[PDB]
Amino acid sequence: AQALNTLVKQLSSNFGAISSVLNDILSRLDPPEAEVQIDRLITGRLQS
Amino acid sequence: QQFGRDVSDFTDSVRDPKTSEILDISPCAFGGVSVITPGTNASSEVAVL
Ligand SMILES: *[C@@H]1O[C@H](CO)[C@@H](O[C@@H]2O[C@H](CO)[C@@H](O[C@@H]3O[C@H](CO)[C@@H](O)[C@H](O[C@H]4O[C@H](CO)[C@@H](O)[C@H](O)[C@@H]4O)[C@@H]3O)[C@H](O)[C@H]2NC(C)=O)[C@H](O)[C@H]1NC(C)=O
Ligand SMILES: *[C@@H]1O[C@H](CO)[C@@H](O)[C@H](O)[C@H]1NC(C)=O
Repeated sequence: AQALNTLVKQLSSNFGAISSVLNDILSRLDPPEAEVQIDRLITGRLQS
Repeated sequence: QQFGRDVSDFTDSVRDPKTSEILDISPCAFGGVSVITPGTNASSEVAVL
């Protein structure tokens, strides 16, 4: 349970360091090249 | 209140901006697809779970 609690906390732990929600980085930042930032975000979540 | 969240950071409840209704949000549908076979040599008809 403490492991799964830690896994939930990984989603709140933002990794790419400028975003909080994927909806936000779609809105706040532009589509055609700020998608580099979420790849940074997803790969830490991948390793997590 | 406007809208609530669970133990996680996902929106649990929501309140109607027009009618002020106690609503709550559930995820749509997902899960695993599991295939049961009696083996290709024996038969060729499958069943899913
Ligand atoms: C935002 O605006 C919407 C309207 O666009 C409004 O929703 C309305 O809420 C009221 C009350 O919550 C509803 O009115 C009821 O309607 C039924 C049938 O239409 C009537 O029988 C009801 O009458 C009873 O209550 C009256 C008021 O006390 C009494 O005069 C009467 O004798 C009865 O006791 C009542 O009028 C209405 O159906 C909705 N309409 C819609 C489209 O949803 C909402 O309240 C507004 N919200 C805010 C925050 O302003
Ligand atoms: C396939 O099933 C038949 C049953 O009649 C068996 O004789 C055969 O050896 C099986 N094939 C293999 C590769 O084992």
